[PDB]
Amino acid sequence: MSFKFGKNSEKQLATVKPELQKVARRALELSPYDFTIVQGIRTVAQSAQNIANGTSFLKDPSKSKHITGDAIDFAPYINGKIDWNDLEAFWAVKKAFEQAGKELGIKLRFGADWNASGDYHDEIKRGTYDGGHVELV
Ligand SMILES: [Ca+2]
Ligand SMILES: [Zn+2]
Repeated sequence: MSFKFGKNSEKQLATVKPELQKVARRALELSPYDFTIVQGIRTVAQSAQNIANGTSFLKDPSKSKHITGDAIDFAPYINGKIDWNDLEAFWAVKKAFEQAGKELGIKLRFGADWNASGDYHDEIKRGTYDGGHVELV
């Protein structure tokens, strides 16, 4: 008796090899509100074609770029459709992720609060939540 992400949306988080796939899916299993992933991490199929030379521009960076395999941009979905009006609805969906890592035992962090994101009250008007970017520990 739980929601689920679309075929194109689920494939985004389902393409991740990290534990993120857990907090992502498990979220809907431990979250009051509904939500779906839109942006997903890339793979060699994207990095290789991009450069194609052993990427000699890096040595051991962080998970900043989605090419690292850790990162997902979701959005607050309501009534089976994206919702940018229900502000509070985003609150319950925010902890939805950090709430999963608790039972999973893993740690993860996402960006979508004035704390650093700069804002999370009117940013939704952008149509992309100007955030909702999570990342596994
Ligand atoms: Ca933030
Ligand atoms: Zn992003």
